[PDB]
Amino acid sequence: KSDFTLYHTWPVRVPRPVTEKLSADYPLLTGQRVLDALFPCVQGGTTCIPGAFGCGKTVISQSLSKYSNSDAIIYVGCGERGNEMAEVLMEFPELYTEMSGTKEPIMKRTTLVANTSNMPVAAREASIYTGITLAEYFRDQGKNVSMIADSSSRWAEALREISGRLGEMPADQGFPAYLGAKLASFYERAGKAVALGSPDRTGSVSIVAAVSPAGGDFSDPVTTATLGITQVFWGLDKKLAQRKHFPSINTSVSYSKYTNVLNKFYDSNYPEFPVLRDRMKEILSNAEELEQVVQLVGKSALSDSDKITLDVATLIKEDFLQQNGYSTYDAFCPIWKTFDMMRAFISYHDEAQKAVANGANWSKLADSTGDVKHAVSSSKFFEPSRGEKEVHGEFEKLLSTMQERFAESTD
Amino acid sequence: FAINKKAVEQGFNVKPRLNYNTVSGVNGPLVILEKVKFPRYNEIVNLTLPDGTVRQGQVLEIRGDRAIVQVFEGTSGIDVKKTTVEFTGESLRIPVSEDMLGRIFDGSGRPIDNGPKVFAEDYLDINGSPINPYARIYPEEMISTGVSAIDTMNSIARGQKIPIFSASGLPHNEIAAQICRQAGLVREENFSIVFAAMGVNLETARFFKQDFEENGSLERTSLFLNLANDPTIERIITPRLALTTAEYLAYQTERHVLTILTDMSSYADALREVSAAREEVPGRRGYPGYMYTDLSTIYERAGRVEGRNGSITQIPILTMPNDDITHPIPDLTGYITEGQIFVDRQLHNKGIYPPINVLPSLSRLMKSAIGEGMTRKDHGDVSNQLYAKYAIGKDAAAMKAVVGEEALSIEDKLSLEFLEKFEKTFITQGAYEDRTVFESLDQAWSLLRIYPKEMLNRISPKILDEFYDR
Amino acid sequence: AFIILDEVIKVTNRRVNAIEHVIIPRTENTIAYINSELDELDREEFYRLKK
Repeated sequence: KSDFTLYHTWPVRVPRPVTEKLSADYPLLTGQRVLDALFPCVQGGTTCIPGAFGCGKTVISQSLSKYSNSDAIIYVGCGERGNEMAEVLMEFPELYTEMSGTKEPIMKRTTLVANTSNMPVAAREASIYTGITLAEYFRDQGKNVSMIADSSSRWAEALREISGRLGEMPADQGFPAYLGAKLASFYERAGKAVALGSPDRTGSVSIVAAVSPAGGDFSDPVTTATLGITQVFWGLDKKLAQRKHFPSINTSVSYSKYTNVLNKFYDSNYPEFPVLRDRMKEILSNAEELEQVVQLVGKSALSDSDKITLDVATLIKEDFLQQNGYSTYDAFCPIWKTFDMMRAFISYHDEAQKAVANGANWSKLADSTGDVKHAVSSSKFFEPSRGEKEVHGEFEKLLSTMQERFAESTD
Repeated sequence: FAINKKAVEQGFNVKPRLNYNTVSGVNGPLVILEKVKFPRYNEIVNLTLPDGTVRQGQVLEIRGDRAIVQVFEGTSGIDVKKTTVEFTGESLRIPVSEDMLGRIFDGSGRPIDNGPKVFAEDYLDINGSPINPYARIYPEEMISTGVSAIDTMNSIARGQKIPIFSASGLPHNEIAAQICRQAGLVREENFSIVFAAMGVNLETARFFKQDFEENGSLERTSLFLNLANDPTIERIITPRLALTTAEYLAYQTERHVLTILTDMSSYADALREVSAAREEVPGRRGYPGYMYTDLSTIYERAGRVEGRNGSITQIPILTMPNDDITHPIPDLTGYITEGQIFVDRQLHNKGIYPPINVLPSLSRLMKSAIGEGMTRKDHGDVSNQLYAKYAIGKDAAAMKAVVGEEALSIEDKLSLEFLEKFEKTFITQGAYEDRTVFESLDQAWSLLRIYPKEMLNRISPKILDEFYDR
Repeated sequence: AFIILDEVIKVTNRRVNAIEHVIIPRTENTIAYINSELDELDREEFYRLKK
C-alpha cells in the first residue's frame, strides 16, 4: 500500500532520528587568522557572535560562507536587513571555489532562506526550523554541512510579541518563561553523528548563530541564554570597529571549549601549535596589564622588558590580527601560513628578549635591527595559492636571517 | 490602451453603506460598537458627533459582534445617544496623481494650499506589500552631496537609507536643507523631493517652506505637515502617506525620488502613547515590544527594482533624548538601516559647521560605489588612513591632559597637528560651497603630507609611490 | 631642596590630574547606568502586578 516517489515530507519540530551521536574532533577552517589561531571551532560545534550594533558581523559570516570547507551551506536570514540577500545572491554566481577541479559557481553548493524584517512576524520562527531541517536532511546523506544563522534575537522578539498578544506572564524584559527551552532544543540538533541506514555513512551539522543584544551589553536575556548552551563564543568590540580594525573580535572576553580535543589533529599535523597559541595569549594579556598603569603613571618607570612587551603586542595587534577583509593576498589565510606567521612572531619576540637579556640596550637595537620589524610586518603579504612549499621556504629563511642578524647585531 | 481602460472600469459601481446609531461605551481614545453585521479588521469609519462635526477612526479588534474603534481627532464630546458611525467597507486609501508635485497637504493628506482636490488617477492603500527580495538590485552608484565629511569619509549611493542622528538644538535642519539643495550624481539635480514633517513647531515649517521656495525647488516637491498642535494619533499615518506617494512616483513613473522624515522621535513617542492607551507588554524604557517591526515596515521601502528605473532614497532625521546612542530609538534605527551620519555636539560648541564627527558614523554601501571608473583608485584606503590618524589624535590629546606634555613622542605631536588641521580646514565648510570629490580628495592628500611615507601603513605602497610625491 | 621639591610637586600634580580626568567621570557613568537599571526592573514588577 506504499508508493514512494523521488521526494517526501517531514514535520519541522521533530528532529530527524539518528543512529548515534559522536564527538566532533576535526577543525573547521574559517580562513580568518584570529579565529583559527586563538579560538578554533570544530566540525560539528556551535558558536555565538554577539553583535554590537554594526561591528562587521557580516564580514565573518561572508568569509565563513565563502571559504569554509563544508560540502554544503544553508544561509538563513531572520530579521535580515533585506538588502543583504540582494548582494549574496549576486556575488556567489560570480565567484568560484575548487573541489575536484575549479567549478565556477558556488551557488551550486548553497541554499538560502530569506525572511526580511518587513515580512510577517510569525514567519520568523518558521524560518529557522525550515533552515535546520534541510541541514539535517543533507547530513543524512553523509555530507558535512554548516548552517549560518542570521540574527537569532529577532526570533526571540517575535516570540515575545506573540506571547504578549495572547496575554501571559513575562519572565524577563517581557520574554516568555519558556525561552530558555526553545533555544536549547534548537542548538541540540548540531553535532557529528552516524546516519541511520545500511551503507554506514557519517555526517555533521555546525550551526553558527549571531545574537544582536540591545545596546551593547551582554546582559540581554537572549545573550545570557545562549552562552549557557553554546561551546564557543566570539565577542565583538565597538571602538575597534570605529577604528577600521576588522575583524573586531574582543580577545579578552571570548573563549572556546574546543581547544584541547584538537590535540590529535595538531599532533598529526602541527605539534607545536597550542604552545605558540598559549604564549601569544600570555603576551597579549601581559601587554594589557602593563598598559593598564601607563594611563596614569606615564611610560617612565618601564624597564626594557616591559617596553619590548608593549612593542611586540602593538606589532601583533596591528599585523597578525588584522585581516583587511578583501584583497588578493589576505582573504583566506590557510592554516599553514597562519602557523608560519605565528612561529615567526614568537621567534622575533624571543630573540628580542634574548639580546637585551645580556644587558645590551634595546633602544639602540630598535634602529640597529630596522629591517627585521619590516620583514615580519610584511610577511603577511606572501601570496597564498602559490604552493605550500613555495612560501614555506621563504618563511623558513626569514627567521634564519632574523636570528643571524640578531647574533651579528648583538654588538 | 485596453489594459489602462479596464483597470478603472470597475470604478463605475455604487455601493451603499450602513449607519449604526448604536454605541455602547467610550474609554480613552477608543469607542466600542455593537451589532455590526460582519465587521472587517482595519476598516475606516466616519463618526458624526452630535455637534455635526465629522471625524474618522479605524477598527482594531472584532469579536462576535463588537468593533473597537480608535479615533484620530481625539474622542471628547462623543455621546452614546446622538452620534452616528458609517462603515466605508475598505481600508484607508490615498488619492495619488503625478500632479501632487508642487502642493501642500496636512497630516491627513488633504490640501491646505487653498487649492482644489487631487483629482486622482487611482487610489492606493497606505500600507504596501513587501518587495520580493528576488526582485531587488543593489545600488552601484554615488551621490555627490558636496559635503567633504559626507562625500569622502562616508558615501551615499542612491537607493540607500541613511539616518542623521543629531541632538536637540543642533542645525540638522540646515544640513538637510543643504543636502537636498545640493545633491547630484557624480560625473542631475532632478531629484523629486517628497517631504514629511511630524511633530514640529511653526518656525521649522516656515523655514522649510522658505528654503524650498527661494531655490526654485518648490515646483517639483510635495510637503506633508503635521505640526506640534495637531492631533497626536494622526502622526502615525503621515509617514505612510508620504512613502506611498514616493513609491507611486518612483516605481510607476520612473523618476528618482528623495524622501525626508523630519522627526522620527515624535513618531516613536506617538507609538508609545497609543500603546500605553492599550496594555501591550513594554520593551525597555517603556516603548512597545513590537516597535522594531513597526519601524522596519517604514524604513524598508527604499532601493531599486529590476524592471524599473526609479529609486527612492531616505534621509530620516532622528533626535536622541540625552545624546545617548544606547537609547532604544537610535539602536533599532541603526539596526534596521545601513549606515548613519552623526552630528556632534562637541564640535558645535567650537563653531564648526557642519558639526560632524566621523568616528561614530558609518556607510555600509560605500565599499561598492567607490573604486575605479567613478573616482580615483586611492579613495578606498585614504579614508582608512584618515580614520586611523584621527583616532590616534583623539587618544593623543586625551593623554596630553593627564601626564602633561612629557611622554608625547614625535608621533603624538604629528597626530595632534593633524587632528587640529583636519577639523579647522577639512571638515569645516560654508553653507553654499560645493566640493567635487576630486577637490576633497586633493585636500585629504594635502593633510597626509604631515606624515612621512614610511609609517603610512594602512595605505597601500603603490598609491603612495604614485601620489605621495606629486 | 629645589630638585626634591620639583620632583614632589610634579608627582602630586600628575596624580591630581589623573584622578580628576579619568576617575570621577567613570564612576559617575557607572552610577547613572545602575540608576537606570533599577528603574528598568521596577517597571517590569509594576507591569506584572498590573496584569
